[PDB]
Amino acid sequence: AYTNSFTRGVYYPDKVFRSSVLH
Amino acid sequence: YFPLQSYGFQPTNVGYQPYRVVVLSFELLHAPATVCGPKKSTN
Repeated sequence: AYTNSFTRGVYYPDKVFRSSVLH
Repeated sequence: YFPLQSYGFQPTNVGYQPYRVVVLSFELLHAPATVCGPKKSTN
């Protein structure tokens, strides 16, 4: 059986703070 | 046939003698630091 993972499973790639930025 | 073989560290062996080796490697990453030099912190 299956289901569609829409946008799930993104994670913070590194332990660095960033703000108001498209990385 | 055998895959594995041994050294033979007789004291009578210098290139054929056993050397101990340590390889220190440093985890530089963006996590909190935990292994640090003796350099004292200021105010």
